[PDB]
Amino acid sequence: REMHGKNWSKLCKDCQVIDGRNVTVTDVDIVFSKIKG
Amino acid sequence: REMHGKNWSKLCKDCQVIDGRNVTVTDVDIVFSKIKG
Amino acid sequence: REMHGKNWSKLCKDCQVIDGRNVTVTDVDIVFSKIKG
Amino acid sequence: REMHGKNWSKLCKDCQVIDGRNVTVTDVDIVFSKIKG
Amino acid sequence: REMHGKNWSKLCKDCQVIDGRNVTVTDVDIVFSKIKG
Amino acid sequence: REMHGKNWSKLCKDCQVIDGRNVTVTDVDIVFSKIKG
Repeated sequence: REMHGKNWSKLCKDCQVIDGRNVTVTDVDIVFSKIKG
Repeated sequence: REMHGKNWSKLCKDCQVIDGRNVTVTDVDIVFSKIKG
Repeated sequence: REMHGKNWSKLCKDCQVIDGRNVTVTDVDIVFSKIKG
Repeated sequence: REMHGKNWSKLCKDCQVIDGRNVTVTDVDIVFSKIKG
Repeated sequence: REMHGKNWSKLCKDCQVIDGRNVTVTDVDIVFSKIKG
Repeated sequence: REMHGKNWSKLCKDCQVIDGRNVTVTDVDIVFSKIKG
């Protein structure tokens, strides 16, 4: 709940990422899904 | 709930990202979905 | 709820992003969706 | 030297092609080059 | 030297192709080169 | 020198191809080269 990230960093919570230089997604139904109740 | 990110950083909460230099998405049904109740 | 991001940063909450230099999206049904109840 | 191609065809000589439905080229120096002497 | 290709065909000579539905080229120096003397 | 290819075919001579549905090329120096003398 207190995130402190200095030069050139990366942090997350509950995150979903596809980090990276050359990214390619093809021929997909769904990429990100969430549900609650 | 208190995020402190100095020069050249990245932080998130509940985030969903596709970070990156050359990004390509093709032939997709859905890319981001959320539901609550 | 208190986000403090100095020079050249990125932060978010509940965010959904497609950050990146060369971005291309093609032949898609939906890109961003949300629902509540 | 005599090419006869009926409905819905493709033919070539000395050809260089990038045929196709969804085409994407990115971050390239050269795509087509020829030299003679 | 006499090519006869009926409906829905493909033929070539000396050809160089990248046929196909979803085509992606990225981060390349050269894609097609020829030299003679 | 006489190529006869009916519906839904493929033929070539001296050809160089990358046929196929989902094609991806990445981080390449050269893809096609020829030399003569």
